[PDB]
Amino acid sequence: PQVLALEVDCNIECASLLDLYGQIEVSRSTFTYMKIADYGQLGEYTCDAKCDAEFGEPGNIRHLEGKTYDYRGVFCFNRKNLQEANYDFLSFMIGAAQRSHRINRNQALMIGKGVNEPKGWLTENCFPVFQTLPVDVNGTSTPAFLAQDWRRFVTSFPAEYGEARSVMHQNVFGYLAAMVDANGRFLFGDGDLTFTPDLVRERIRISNCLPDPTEGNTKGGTGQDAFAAGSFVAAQAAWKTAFYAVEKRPMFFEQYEGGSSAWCVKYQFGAEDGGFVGCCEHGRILQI
Amino acid sequence: PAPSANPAKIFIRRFFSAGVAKNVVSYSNVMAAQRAMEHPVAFRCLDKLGLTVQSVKWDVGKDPQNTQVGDGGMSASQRKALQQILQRPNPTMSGAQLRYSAALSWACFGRMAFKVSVMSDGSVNAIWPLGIPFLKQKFDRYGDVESFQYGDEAGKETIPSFTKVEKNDKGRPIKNYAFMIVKPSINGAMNFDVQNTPLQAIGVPVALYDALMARAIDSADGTPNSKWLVTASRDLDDGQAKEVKEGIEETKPGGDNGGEIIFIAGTDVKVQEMKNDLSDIHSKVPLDDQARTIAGNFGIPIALLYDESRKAFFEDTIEPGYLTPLEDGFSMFLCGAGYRVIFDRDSIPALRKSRADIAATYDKVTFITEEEKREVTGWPA
Amino acid sequence: AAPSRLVQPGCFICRGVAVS
Repeated sequence: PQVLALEVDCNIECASLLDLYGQIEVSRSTFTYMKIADYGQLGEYTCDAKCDAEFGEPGNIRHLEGKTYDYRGVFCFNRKNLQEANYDFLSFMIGAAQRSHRINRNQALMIGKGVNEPKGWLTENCFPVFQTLPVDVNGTSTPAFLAQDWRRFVTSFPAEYGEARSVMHQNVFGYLAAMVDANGRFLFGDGDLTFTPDLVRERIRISNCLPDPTEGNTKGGTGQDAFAAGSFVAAQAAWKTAFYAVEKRPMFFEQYEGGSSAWCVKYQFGAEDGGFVGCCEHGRILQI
Repeated sequence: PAPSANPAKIFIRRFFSAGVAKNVVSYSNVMAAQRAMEHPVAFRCLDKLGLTVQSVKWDVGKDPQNTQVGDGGMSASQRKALQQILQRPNPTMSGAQLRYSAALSWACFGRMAFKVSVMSDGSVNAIWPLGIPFLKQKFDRYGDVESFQYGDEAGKETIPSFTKVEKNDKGRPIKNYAFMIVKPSINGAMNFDVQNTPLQAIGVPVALYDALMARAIDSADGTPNSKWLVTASRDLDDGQAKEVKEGIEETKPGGDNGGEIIFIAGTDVKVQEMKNDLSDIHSKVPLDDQARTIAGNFGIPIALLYDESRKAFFEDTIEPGYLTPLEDGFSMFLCGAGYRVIFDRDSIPALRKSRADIAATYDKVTFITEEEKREVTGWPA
Repeated sequence: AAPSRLVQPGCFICRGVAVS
C-alpha cells in the first residue's frame, strides 16, 4: 500500500547495424537505379602498317530496381482499467511497439528471407565466405579459431575497395582478449588485467545479436566444446557501398474508429522501409 | 555568486535515482484532470478561473524595488522584443491564449512549463506553452533539474533548463530552455514532492455528485408517470370491462365524453390516485453542498455561482494565486534585475471603482509628498 | 539460473606439425 515510482524493466536492445549501411531516402514505394556490369575490352595492340582496326567488344549496363516493404501491427485495450490505472498504458505501449520495430527491422535487414522482407546479407550468401582450418589435439581434429586467423582475415581485404570495418558478437572479442600463448602470457594486453583498445581505431564495431559462435560463452573448445564447424564468427565489408537501407515514412499510430465496440479501444500502427544488397563483392564472411 | 551546493541533495541519494527522466505528474492525476474538464461544476470552475486571468493585460516595466542601480535590462532592446513577445507569442497563438493555458495547467496540476527561442543575444524570439501531462525531466547529481524530455520516441528534444545553458557574457542564455514553475508543498522537496492542486481534495464530493446525478437519470426515465390506478372486480364480463375502460378513457382533454361525470351501474370499481412526487430525484439538499465544497476548494465565492463578492473573488484568489506566481515566475528568469513583467491592475473592470475612490481620498491627504501618493496606487513616476 | 561453465580457449599454438 505504498506504491513507489520504481519501474524495473531489465530488457535489452542490440547494438545498431544501421549507421554502417548506406542511407538513402525515397518518397515513392518503388525506386530504380542503374548498374555498370563491365566496361569490356576496347582496342587491341594491333600491328603497324595495317590500315584497319577492330571494333573490340562493347560493355554492359544493367537497370535494376527494388521495392519498399511495410511493417504494421495492432494493439488494443479495455477502456475500463485505463481510467482507474495509476500508470499510462498508452505511452508504455507506444514505446513497446517502436521497441519491437527497431529490433525487428535491424534483424530483418540481416537475416531477411526474400518475400515481403528485405533480403539480408547473411541469407543472401553472395558475400565470399572464408572458413578456417581445424587444429589437432591428442590426435583429435577438433575445429578451432586462433588469433592467427583473425589477423589473416582482416588484412586479406582488397586495399583498393577502401576502408572496411568489422562486426561480431562481443563474446568472440572476449574470446580474443583471453587467449594465452605457450608458456603463460596473454596475446593482447600483456599484464594489465584487461585488454580493451579503442574499437573505433581498430575498425571493430561490436554487436550482440549476431550468430555468436561461442554458444552462450560456453563453447571455447578442447573436448566436447568444439565450435561446431559451420558457424558464423565475424564479417567485414565496406558497408557504405555493400548494403543500402531505404526509408520512406517513420512509424505512425492511428486510432481505429470501427472495430472499437465501445469496450475495446483499438489502436493501429505501421511503417514503411526496406533494404537491398548492392555490389556484394566488397564484403567477406569468416566461419569456423 | 552561485554556491552550486543546495541542501536538496537528500533526495538524489536514495529517494531518487539520477538520469531516469521521471514524469512530473502521476497518471491518476492526469485522468482525474481529464474527467474534471467534463464534470459540470468542475469544468465551470476551471473555465471561470481561466477567463478571469485571460482578461489581464501584460507589459514589461521598471520594478518598484529597484535597488539594482546596475539595471538588468542589459540591452534595452531585448526588453522591446520581450514587450513584443508578451503581446505576440509564437504564431497561431496570442498572449491571451498563453495566459489561459498557463493558468489552466496551473489549476489542474499546480505546474507551469514553457519554452523560449532566444535568437543569439537575449532577444527572445518565440514562446511555447508545454503540455504538462506528458513532460518528463531529468535531474542533476546535486539538487535540481538539467533538461526536459518531451515525448516518448520521435520528439526527444532534451531542452536544457535555465540553470544549465550557454549563457552570455552578461548572464542571459543564448540557446533554448524551459521554465517548469512549481507550486511548493510540505516537506520541501522543491521538485521531488507531490503536486499541489485543488483536485487533491475534491475527489470524494465529485464522486457523490456523479452518483446522485446517476440516480437522477435512472429515476427520471423508468418510473411510471401515470395516475388513476383503476382496478375492477372478478365478475365483469370482459366485453364491457373495455366499455368501462373506454368510458373512463373518453375524458382526456376535450374528452368527447369530457369534463363530465363517470356513471357506473353496479360492480363498484375502485380507483386510487398515485402521488408520483418525483420532486426530489436529484437530492437537492445533499447536492448543492457537494457543489459548494468543490467550488470552495477552487476558491470561488458561492455568490458567483454581490459585487463585494466579485471584488473578493478578484483580490483574494485570482490575484495572489494565479497572477503573482505567474508574474514572479516570469520575472524570475525572463529579464535581468531592475526590469520585470507587470500587469496593470486598473485593467480589471471590477477594481475600477475601488481604485477611483482610494485615489480621491488620498488626494485629500497633505502630510505626504506627491511621489509616494503616486506609487501607493500604481502610477510609478 | 543453472551454473554454466566458462570454458576458455586452450593452450593453442599449432596447425601444421604433429608431435612424434
